[PDB]
Amino acid sequence: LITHFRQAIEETLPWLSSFGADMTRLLYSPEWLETQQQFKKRMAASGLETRFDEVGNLYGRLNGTEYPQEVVLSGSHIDTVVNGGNLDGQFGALAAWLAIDWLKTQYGAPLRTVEVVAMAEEEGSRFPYVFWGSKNIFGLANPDDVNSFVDAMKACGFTLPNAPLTPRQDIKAFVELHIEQGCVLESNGQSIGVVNAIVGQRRYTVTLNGESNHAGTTPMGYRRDTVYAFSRICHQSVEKAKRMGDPLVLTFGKVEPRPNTVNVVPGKTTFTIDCRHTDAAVLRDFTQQLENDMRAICDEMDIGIDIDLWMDEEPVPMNKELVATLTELCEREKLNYRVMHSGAGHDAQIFAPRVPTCMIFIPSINGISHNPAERTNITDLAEGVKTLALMLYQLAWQK
Amino acid sequence: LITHFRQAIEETLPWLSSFGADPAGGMTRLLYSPEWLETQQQFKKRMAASGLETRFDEVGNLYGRLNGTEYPQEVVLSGSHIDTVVNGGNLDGQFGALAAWLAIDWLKTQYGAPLRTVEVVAMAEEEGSRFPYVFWGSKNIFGLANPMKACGFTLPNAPLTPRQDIKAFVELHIEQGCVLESNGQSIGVVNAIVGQRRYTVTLNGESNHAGTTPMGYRRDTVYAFSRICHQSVEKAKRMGDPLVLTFGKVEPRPNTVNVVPGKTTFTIDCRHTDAAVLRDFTQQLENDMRAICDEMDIGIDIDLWMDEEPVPMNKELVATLTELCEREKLNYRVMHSGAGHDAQIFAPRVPTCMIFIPSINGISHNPAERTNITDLAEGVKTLALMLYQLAWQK
Repeated sequence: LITHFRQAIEETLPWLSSFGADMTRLLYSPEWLETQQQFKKRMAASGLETRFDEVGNLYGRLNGTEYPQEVVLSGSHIDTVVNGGNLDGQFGALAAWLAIDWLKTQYGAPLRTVEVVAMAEEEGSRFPYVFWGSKNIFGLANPDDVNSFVDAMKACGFTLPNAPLTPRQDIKAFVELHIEQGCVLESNGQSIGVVNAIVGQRRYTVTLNGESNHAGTTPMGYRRDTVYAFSRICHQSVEKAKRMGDPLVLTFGKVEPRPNTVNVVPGKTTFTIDCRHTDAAVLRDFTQQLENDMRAICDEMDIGIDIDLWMDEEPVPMNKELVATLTELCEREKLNYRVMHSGAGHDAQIFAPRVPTCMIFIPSINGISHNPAERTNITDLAEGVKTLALMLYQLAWQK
Repeated sequence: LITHFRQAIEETLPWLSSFGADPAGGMTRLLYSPEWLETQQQFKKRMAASGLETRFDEVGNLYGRLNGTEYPQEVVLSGSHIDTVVNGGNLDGQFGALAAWLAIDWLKTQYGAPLRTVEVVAMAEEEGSRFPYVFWGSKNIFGLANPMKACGFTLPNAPLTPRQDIKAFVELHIEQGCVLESNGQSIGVVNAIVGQRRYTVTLNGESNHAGTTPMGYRRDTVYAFSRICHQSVEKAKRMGDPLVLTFGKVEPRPNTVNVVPGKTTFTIDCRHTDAAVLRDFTQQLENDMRAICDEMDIGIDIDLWMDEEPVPMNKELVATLTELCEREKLNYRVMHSGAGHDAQIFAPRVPTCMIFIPSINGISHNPAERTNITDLAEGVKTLALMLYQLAWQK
């Protein structure tokens, strides 16, 4: 079976992957449109009832025999970052079509409707808006939020309405298969990850203001080094972070000292912070423990600071029943899995609070993603498509 | 006498500091091309407007000599760079050449021709902010500058002959710092010039997604830096003055909020008066850095590009100035020069010393410079005294 999908992937991945090379493919672009048409074409061919909604999401739908009004959804976004890979997103939609097609031509029609979905867009590429696909599905969009977006959208045969769409309410389940984008699975030697939650995020822009002096003619006790200060903050905080241990992650990815010259004591320093955790309390209590440590450190060496918490998003937990059922099949079907979480946001996070959802991770070699070097061993892709085939069966082909 | 010079400066300094004023803020003289030349001309006039045998040399320095009876071939030089940076100046360099002239003038008219020849100089550039060269003025003076025309000068076909007549050089500067200032002191007896060291350490870790990659699997090149700065600094701090350690330039990569930086190139600037103490500290740092990285599996790359040894001032020239500060109830302050001046390329050839005037809030080079008008007069005074003790002394 894994050998069966390995062929299936091996012959379909390069196919769909051929729509937007140099992999790009952004929201409402020619490639975007063409890609959706070639998928819808083949989806239709294989026996599915394809369609687009007002925003451009693409659907499969193999109608169920007993609960046609109950949909067990599966898919991922089809747009990529400029020079990203062909596995992030795009693959999860492919997988969904492949599992369903095999199940279709194997146990016959489901006893409740199954539906593949190639969502419009996730991870904001082209326009200043993210999740224009999964958000419209639940009417969270509001056209009054968005090269004219309307023109791009209209060029592809779409028109943003004058108000939010009607939130779908026939979705009984949603499962997203996504590459990890990390290195936990690859490192631990595991193939499938049962993600029980999606991390929450906080992001800051903190400015340090001391005094820019001479590096030689200024004694060390007359100084107000803003880069020494940052060092103290970063060094000291990351300690507390690691002590806290997983799933907590902390970053100081960007730093801008001014003037930024060897023989001048930096007087100002604008730096950032990226903290993520699966528990909103741990996340908030911690980031605030940090905010206190920083200003404590600054009132002390007489440096003024501005803390700007511009991004603050709450964690989102995958559905418990669906996770169990998964894990149970990752057992009932002897597999090499690891119940883990997601340090990245996905379309599955928009689904979760509305309909029960769960994700399935496949390793990512070198945690590369949103980069042309992202790959995954094909038999691992096969595993992920096989694990997704097995699950959808549990949800739609079983009463 | 302080409020005598206080009127001299208050009169001379405002008009002298006018040639090359920047309406955009501060002062911009800068080497050779116009605005600099005009200044070298009017400072030659008021010089010639005295028994000063004003002249130039092969590249552009300006002199003014008060020939003396008995040892007229022994020169006592005084002055400082006439150039300045894009914005600011006003007291940097310039005030040294102006003090020397007002100190010689007053002294010469109020004491007649000296034993040894006294000389004032307005050297052409130092710390130059226009072309990739520094000390082009004093270097040529001692034939050290291995090879303008629009200003009327043709650079030599070979290194000029070294001056072999300067009996003692004395440079009066603005400290460019805040030590004298924050001590309620006016004079500084520069005993030595700090011997700088500068590195360009490059850190190579690994860029990773800020959330999908766990903490144990990371190789943060900014966490690395944070550990290296906050460790070495608390070290320099306890080593105590006059040691100074400074990480002024950092540059992580990709250096964006949600990507762990997999590379960070930072800089180091460590200074100290004793060469042995400098070397030792900075040697240990390299060890500390090299240890912290090999620990968190990050590759370093320590590039030590500037390795300058300390330039002490003539020990004798320093005692005569210190006792000079004794006879007079002078509020001096024996200290070291945290920066380099023309006096550092003189010192190794002719006995030399430096007098320090307190400075702003350490503010220097930029237009916000200023030293209390009565502290300046104190300087031009003590300079006038010392020179008297070197060309008029029996």
